[PDB]
Amino acid sequence: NMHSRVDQLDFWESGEWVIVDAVGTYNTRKYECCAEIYPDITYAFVIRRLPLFYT
Amino acid sequence: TDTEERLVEHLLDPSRYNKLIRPATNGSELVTVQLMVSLAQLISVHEREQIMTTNVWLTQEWEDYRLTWKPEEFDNMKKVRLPSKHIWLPDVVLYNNADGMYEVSFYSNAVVSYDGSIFWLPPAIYKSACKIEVK
Amino acid sequence: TDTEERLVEHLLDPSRYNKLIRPATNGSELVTVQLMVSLAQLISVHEREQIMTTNVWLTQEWEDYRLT
Amino acid sequence: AHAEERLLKKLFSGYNKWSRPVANISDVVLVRFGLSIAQLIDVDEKNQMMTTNVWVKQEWHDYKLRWDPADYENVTSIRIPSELIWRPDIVLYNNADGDFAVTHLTKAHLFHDGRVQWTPPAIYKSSCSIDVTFFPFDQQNCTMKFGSWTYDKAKIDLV
Ligand SMILES: *[C@@H]1O[C@H](CO)[C@@H](O)[C@H](O)[C@H]1NC(C)=O
Ligand SMILES: *[C@@H]1O[C@H](CO)[C@@H](O)[C@H](O)[C@H]1NC(C)=O
Ligand SMILES: CC(=O)OCC[N+](C)(C)C
Ligand SMILES: [Ca+2]
Repeated sequence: NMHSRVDQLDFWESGEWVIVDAVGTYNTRKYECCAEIYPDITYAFVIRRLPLFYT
Repeated sequence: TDTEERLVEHLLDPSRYNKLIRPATNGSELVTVQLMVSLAQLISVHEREQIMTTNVWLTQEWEDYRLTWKPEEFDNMKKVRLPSKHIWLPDVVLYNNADGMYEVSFYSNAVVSYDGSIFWLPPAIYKSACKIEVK
Repeated sequence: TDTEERLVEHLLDPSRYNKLIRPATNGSELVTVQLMVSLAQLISVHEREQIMTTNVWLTQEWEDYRLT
Repeated sequence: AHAEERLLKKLFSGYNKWSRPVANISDVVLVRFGLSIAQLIDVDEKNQMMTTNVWVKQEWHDYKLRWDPADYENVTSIRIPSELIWRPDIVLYNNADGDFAVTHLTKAHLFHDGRVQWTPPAIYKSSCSIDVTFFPFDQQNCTMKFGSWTYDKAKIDLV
């Protein structure tokens, strides 16, 4: 993991959603296909909707 | 002509011209790229998707000392057209594009002068994200 | 197999087989190509846009004397 | 087949596709441009675009691609990939949501006197101002602007 938090320096505010949290988690698991352990990084984007429009 | 093809082969000869190398004379020297956007048309502004589609001509000019020649040795030719895919290009792109297309849409020829000046004017249909104000 | 690889290399050897040239023989002759469309499924017929989508197998048979 | 192989070996022995095909610099490559419409796919009034399916009929003279058919078993004309020869870079100026230049690149017919005929298909989504004053009885006037993109009049001229 270069950095736990996902970089947002050049983010372009969509105007509909706001990123509450975005952290990549390093997971390792095995698949029934193959006999080796495969590592991965999963980024969980927690986005909160702005309700004014749909309200 | 024979002279023109001889010149073109001489300029783009891969043994003496590598398009992956910046045409920088000195280590601290940097290439200056002039830019100018010619708005040929404003195709549309989608407020729902917050995208503006424009048809622009992106004039780009810079100096490539490796593409110089003496006109007197080449039948007094002052400028030749070289394909833009076979010369070093400053990869200028629309950074805030809203559809994942960064480059230009045609990649036309580049008009090269005998002193190394490149003049490239490719067209492009750009889709840039916009902040639409609805108040 | 070694023999099959040798045959494939021999047939497509670019020094003797140019795919850009019609296999015309006996002079200014034409190559006869046999077509046969096998309809595998009629995926859809859109009436609004007037387009039919089909899944077909387009059989094509001709004679290339250079691949003998 | 051997005659055409020999002809192809000869023609592209020293051909340079990046150079304008004029024996003399002062000459003009005369390109005989012309369209043949296949179907008017759609006229998007809301978006002010016109989709068409046309064949672009370009014809020009190349002085390097010449031969005498007597030597090559009377081979007056051959079909060669269009990517191996110099072609005019005609583009659709008033493009909108499409491609500026032809992208299909069919095979170009080449004759024994240097002539070349290239007729590739293309779907052009040009822009055209729509007048809906008398809708649905309206009559539209949508235009396509074709021209060379980098060779000025002194170098390439459209006929
Ligand atoms: C090219 O054309 C110019 C103008 O007609 C003429 O003066 C010149 O001699 C020509 N050169 C050749 C090589 O034909
Ligand atoms: C169609 O438009 C062209 C260019 O805008 C114009 O020259 C021509 O007269 C128009 N035709 C009609 C019938 O209005
Ligand atoms: C030199 C060059 O690329 O010119 C492009 C613009 N145009 C089509 C108006 C001449
Ligand atoms: Ca319509």
